[PDB]
Amino acid sequence: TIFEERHLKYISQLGKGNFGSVELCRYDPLGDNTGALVAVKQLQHSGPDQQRDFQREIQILKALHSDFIVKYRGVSYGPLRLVMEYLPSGCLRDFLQRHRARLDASRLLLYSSQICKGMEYLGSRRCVHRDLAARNILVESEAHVKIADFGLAKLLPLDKDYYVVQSPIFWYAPESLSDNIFSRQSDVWSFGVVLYELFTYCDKSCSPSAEFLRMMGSERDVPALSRLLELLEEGQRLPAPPACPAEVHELMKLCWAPSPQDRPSFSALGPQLDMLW
Ligand SMILES: C[C@@H](O)[C@@H](CO)Nc1c(C(N)=O)cnn2cc(-c3ccccc3)cc12
Repeated sequence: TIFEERHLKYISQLGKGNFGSVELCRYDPLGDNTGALVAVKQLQHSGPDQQRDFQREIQILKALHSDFIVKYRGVSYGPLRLVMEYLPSGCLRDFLQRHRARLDASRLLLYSSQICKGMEYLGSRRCVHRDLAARNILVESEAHVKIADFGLAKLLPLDKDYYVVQSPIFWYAPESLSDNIFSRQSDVWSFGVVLYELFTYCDKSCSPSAEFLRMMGSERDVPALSRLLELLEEGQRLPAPPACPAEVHELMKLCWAPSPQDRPSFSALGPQLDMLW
């Protein structure tokens, strides 16, 4: 739960993100390269707003205990970093592109169901993730995934079901694009895009970005966000991925209901994904 900084041996960057970075370190108290590998997060920017954002991420993660959520290990003490478990398989986005040929629909439905049970748990703790995407989901093993990257996560006050607040715009809900409103229902919208990513095996050529920019075309002077929003308000959606089982695509469309109230809950989605297998 307390890691001495002098015992955290740097290996490489996993990071690939703004404001903060995640490094692969070996917790090597014996100094012989035999200790367990850990994923260590730190904020590259200092100040009295980023440090508040960093303490909040620590507090949120420390209090989360689920098989489908990256495990908190502790914090570091030195002459402050967040210490979590390291998943050598890495993000689901890259895993799906490397192992495409052996991952069938039942396997993708198993990952979908696991992500869903993780989000149900997040909702129960009043946590809005705000950054649900395949790049933020980690592969624990062949048949097990976990939700990671809690850098944008916010706790919903007891008397509110939403929150009013830089990621690719193709994962946001219309209400987040228009009024910066975030809730468990906008995490459901994002989940719909995760199902799309999974059933495309995160192929870059039919990625939410490639497919939406292709559909948006090119507006005369209208900004791209406004364009995406006009496309979404019009009822236009990402097309069924190639060879996608029809029922999966119907589930995506429900996650993509225009109004937050009409979107299914994670609790409602779970049995539906389990039934499909
Ligand atoms: C989801 C992101 O927050 C990512 C950091 O980019 N986080 C990783 C973590 C973590 N605990 O956040 C753990 N293992 N973990 C393993 C990898 C990784 C990345 C590339 C290749 C292999 C492993 C990345 C992570």
